[PDB]
Amino acid sequence: SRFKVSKLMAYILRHSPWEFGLEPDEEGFVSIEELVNAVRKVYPWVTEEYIREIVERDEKGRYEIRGNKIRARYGHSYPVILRHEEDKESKVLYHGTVRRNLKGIMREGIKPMKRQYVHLSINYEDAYNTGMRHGEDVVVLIIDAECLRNKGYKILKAGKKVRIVKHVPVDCISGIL
Ligand SMILES: Nc1ncnc2c1ncn2[C@@H]1O[C@H](COP(=O)(O)O[C@H]2[C@@H](OP(=O)(O)O)[C@H](n3cnc4c(N)ncnc43)O[C@@H]2COP(=O)(O)O[C@H]2[C@@H](O)[C@H](n3cnc4c(N)ncnc43)O[C@@H]2CO)[C@@H](O)[C@H]1O
Ligand SMILES: [Cl-]
Ligand SMILES: [Cl-]
Ligand SMILES: [Cl-]
Ligand SMILES: [K+]
Ligand SMILES: [K+]
Repeated sequence: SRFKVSKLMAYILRHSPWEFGLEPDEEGFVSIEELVNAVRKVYPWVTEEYIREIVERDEKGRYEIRGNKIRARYGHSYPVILRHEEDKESKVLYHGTVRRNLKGIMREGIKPMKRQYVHLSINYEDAYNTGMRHGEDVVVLIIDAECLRNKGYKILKAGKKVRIVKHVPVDCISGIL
């Protein structure tokens, strides 16, 4: 299924490419031809044409292809430089988290966990679903993205829904849902 193969693509591209003999460049890209060979170790019926269709059809825009190179657009657990197109349009974004985090966030703003980027969403629904990852008592923070930009921070379009930024200062949080 596309779900099973996409789930494995995400794992390879975000988390364990070396396990499959792949060497991502500094931007997270691997050869799509070698990715087929890697995926075929689990699902031998996969074709390059199939992986390309998965990228084209993916609901979240999880993947990016340029020529012979493919990457996950977000979510990597190893260091990547992601020079995505800037979101200069969004006025308000959302960040899902757990209530226990409010104290630190109110003191220090939203910081990225493993350096790199803080994840934001354009939808309140996606942000809540995201916060459920870290526990039951989820709150969604409203982010004034205009304020963020004016403080000098670039918000980048990492997927159809996901937005990434280096840090969110406390002053840029306009509400809690
Ligand atoms: N044993 C493993 N444990 C943990 N991680 C593993 C494992 N093995 C490989 N990994 C990779 O290690 C990364 C983890 O961390 P993470 O990078 O943050 O990725 C998240 C998501 O990434 P994303 O959607 O935000 O882009 C990513 N993910 C989700 N959907 C994806 C897609 N279509 N294509 C590519 N990736 C997708 O799976 C991750 C979980 O997310 P979660 O939504 O809680 O679980 C989904 C579903 O699995 C789950 N569910 C249960 N049953 C069914 C069912 N019958 N049908 C459909 N869903 C079902 O019910 C939740 C609702 O969707 C990921 O790469 C993993 O593949
Ligand atoms: Cl393996
Ligand atoms: Cl990321
Ligand atoms: Cl909590
Ligand atoms: K990647
Ligand atoms: K921006």
